[PDB]
Amino acid sequence: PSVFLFPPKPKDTLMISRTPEVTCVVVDVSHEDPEVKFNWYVDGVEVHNAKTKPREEQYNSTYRVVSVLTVLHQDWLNGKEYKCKVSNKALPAPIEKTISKAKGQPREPQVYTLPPSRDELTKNQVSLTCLVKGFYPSDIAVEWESNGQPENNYKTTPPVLDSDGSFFLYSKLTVDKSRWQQGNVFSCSVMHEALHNHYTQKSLSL
Amino acid sequence: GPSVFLFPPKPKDTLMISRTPEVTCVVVDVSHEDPEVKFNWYVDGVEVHNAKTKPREEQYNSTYRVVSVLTVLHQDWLNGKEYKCKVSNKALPAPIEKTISKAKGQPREPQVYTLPPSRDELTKNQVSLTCLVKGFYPSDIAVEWESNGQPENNYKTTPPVLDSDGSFFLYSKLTVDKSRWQQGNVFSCSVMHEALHNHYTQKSLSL
Ligand SMILES: *[C@@H]1O[C@H](CO[C@@H]2O[C@@H](C)[C@@H](O)[C@@H](O)[C@@H]2O)[C@@H](O[C@@H]2O[C@H](CO)[C@@H](O[C@@H]3O[C@H](CO[C@H]4O[C@H](CO)[C@@H](O)[C@H](O)[C@@H]4O[C@@H]4O[C@H](CO)[C@@H](O)[C@H](O)[C@H]4NC(C)=O)[C@@H](O)[C@H](O[C@H]4O[C@H](CO)[C@@H](O)[C@H](O)[C@@H]4O[C@@H]4O[C@H](CO)[C@@H](O)[C@H](O)[C@H]4NC(C)=O)[C@@H]3O)[C@H](O)[C@H]2NC(C)=O)[C@H](O)[C@H]1NC(C)=O
Ligand SMILES: *[C@@H]1O[C@H](CO)[C@@H](O[C@@H]2O[C@H](CO)[C@@H](O[C@@H]3O[C@H](CO[C@H]4O[C@H](CO)[C@@H](O)[C@H](O)[C@@H]4O[C@@H]4O[C@H](CO)[C@@H](O)[C@H](O)[C@H]4NC(C)=O)[C@@H](O)[C@H](O[C@H]4O[C@H](CO)[C@@H](O)[C@H](O)[C@@H]4O[C@@H]4O[C@H](CO)[C@@H](O)[C@H](O)[C@H]4NC(C)=O)[C@@H]3O)[C@H](O)[C@H]2NC(C)=O)[C@H](O)[C@H]1NC(C)=O
Repeated sequence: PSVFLFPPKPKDTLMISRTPEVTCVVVDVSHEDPEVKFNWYVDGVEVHNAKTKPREEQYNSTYRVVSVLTVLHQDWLNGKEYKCKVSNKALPAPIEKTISKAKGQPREPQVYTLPPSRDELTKNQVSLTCLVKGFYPSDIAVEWESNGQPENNYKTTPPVLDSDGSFFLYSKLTVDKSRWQQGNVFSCSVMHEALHNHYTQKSLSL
Repeated sequence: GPSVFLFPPKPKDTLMISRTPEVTCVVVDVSHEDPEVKFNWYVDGVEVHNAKTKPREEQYNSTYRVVSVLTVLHQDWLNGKEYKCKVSNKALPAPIEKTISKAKGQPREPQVYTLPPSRDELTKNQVSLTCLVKGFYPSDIAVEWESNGQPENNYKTTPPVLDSDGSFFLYSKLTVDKSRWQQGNVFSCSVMHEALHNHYTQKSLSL
C-alpha cells in the first residue's frame, strides 16, 4: 500500500459550528491482504476518535481505505501534530505519516476589490476581482455574495508565495454585465485565522 | 527499477522561432548491477534518431541518472505532435514508455485586462498592479511586466486556473513603490500565447 495524510479544510477550522478533520488515505490495498489497522496520536498522546469509511474498490483492482479523525479547532490552530500509524500484511513495517499546521506568526490578509477593466465592458459578462494579500499561513477561504445570497459563478487561484514570505491569491467572480451596470453590490468574503472573528468582507459596486 | 520523467518545452520556447524548444526524458534509479540505458524516441509513433543523450551520471545515492534531449520543431509542438520516450534497461520487466504533447483542444485567445490598485491600497508604501489574463487555451502561457523598456523585478503570477467554460485564467501582480505609481509611470503587462497574433500582446497601465 501507501499512506497519505491530509489536513482539514481551512474553513472548517475557523468556525466552531463546522467540524474540521484530518484524513488518512491508504491506497494500493490488495485483495490478498485487505486488513488495514489505523492508530492515531495527537502530540504522541493516543486518541481513540477516528472512523473508517466504507472502502472503494479502485479501478486498478486495489482498495482505497480512508480513516477520518475529528480535530479540535483550537488544537489544529495551535499547531498540534497528527500522526496516523497504518498496518497491513503486505507492509514490511507500519507506515507512519504526520501533519500539522504551517509554523510561524499568522499574518492578517489585506483584501482589495477591483472592478472590471474598461476594456472588459465591451463583453456580455465582466470580471469582479478580489485580491487577498499579505496572509500567513496559506490556509484561507474566499466566497462571494450579493444581497446576502451566495454568488457561485466564481473561481479562486491557489495561494501563491510572495516575495516577503506571505501569500496572496485572487478570486474572480463573473457576472452579467447588466447586473454590474445596474449598481448591484457584490461582496468578497475572506476567512483566515489572522482576521478578527476569522472573517472579513469587502464590497464592490459601480 | 528505474523511473522516467518526461519534461515539455517551456511555453516561450515553442512560441518564438529564435528559441530552441526541447523535450527532456530523464531516467533516475538506474542501478549499478544493470546500468545500460537505451532510449528510443517517437513523434506521432514514428521513430526519430536525432535526440542527444548524455552519458550516465552517478548520484550521491549510488544510482545513475541518464538524460536524453530531443529538439522539437515549434510548429510540430503547436500542431499537437506526440513525443514518446521509451527507456529500456535490463532491470525492467518491460521498457517504460512516456508520452507528452500540448494539451488537446482548440486554442483560445487570452483576453488581457489591466487593473489599477484599489483606492484602499493607496495608504500603503507599495501598491499592486494587476494583469488579468482569461479565456485562454491551452494553459501554456508566459506573462511579464516592464516599464520604460526594462523588466520589472518584483512580480508574481498565479498558476493557470481552469475556468467554468473550459478555458484558463490567471492573474499576475506587480508590486511597485506607491511614489512610482503616483508620478504616472506607465507599466505594461505582456503576454505570450499561441492564440495571440505574433504570439504576443501587451497592455499598459498608469495613473
Ligand atoms: C537518487 O538521487 C536522484 C537524483 O537526486 C539528486 O541527488 C540525490 C542524491 C539528492 O541529492 C537529491 O536532492 C538530488 O536532486 C533522485 O532523482 C529524483 O527522483 C525523483 C523521483 O523519486 C524525481 O521526482 C520527480 O520530480 C519531478 C520534477 O523534477 C524537476 O524539478 C526538480 C526540482 O523541483 C528537479 O530536481 C528535477 O531535476 C526536475 O527539474 C526539471 O528538469 C527538467 C528537465 O531537465 C527541466 O526541463 C525543468 O526546467 C526543470 N525544472 C525545475 C523546476 O528545475 C516531478 O515532476 C515529478 O512528479 C511527478 O511524478 C510523481 C510520481 O513520481 C507524482 O507524484 C507527481 O504528482 C508528479 O506526477 C505528475 O503530475 C502531473 C500532473 O500535474 C502529470 O502531468 C504527470 O504526468 C505526472 N507524472 C507521473 C510520472 O506520474 C517527481 O516528483 C526527481 O526529479 C529526481 N531528481 C532528479 C535531479 O532527476 C532519486 O529519487 C534518488 N533515488 C533514491 C532511491 O533515493
Ligand atoms: C489505483 O487507483 C488509485 C486512484 O486512482 C491510486 O491511488 C492514488 O495513489 C497515489 C499515489 O500513488 C496518490 O497520490 C498522492 O496524491 C496526493 C494528493 O491526493 C489528493 O488529491 C488527489 C487529486 O490530486 C485526489 O485524488 C486524492 O484523493 C487526494 O484528495 C484529497 O483527499 C482528501 C479527501 O479525504 C481531502 O481532504 C482533500 O481535499 C483532497 N484534495 C484534493 C485536491 O482533492 C499527493 O499529496 C501526493 O503527493 C505527494 O506524494 C508523492 C509521492 O507519492 C510525491 O511525488 C509528491 O511530490 C507529494 O509529495 C509530498 O509533498 C511534500 C512537499 O510538497 C513533501 O514534504 C512530502 O514529503 C511529499 N511526500 C512524499 C515525497 O512521499 C500523491 O501524489 C493518490 O492520492 C491516489 N488516489 C486516490 C483517489 O486516493 C493508485 O495508486 C492506483 N494504483 C496503481 C498501482 O496503479
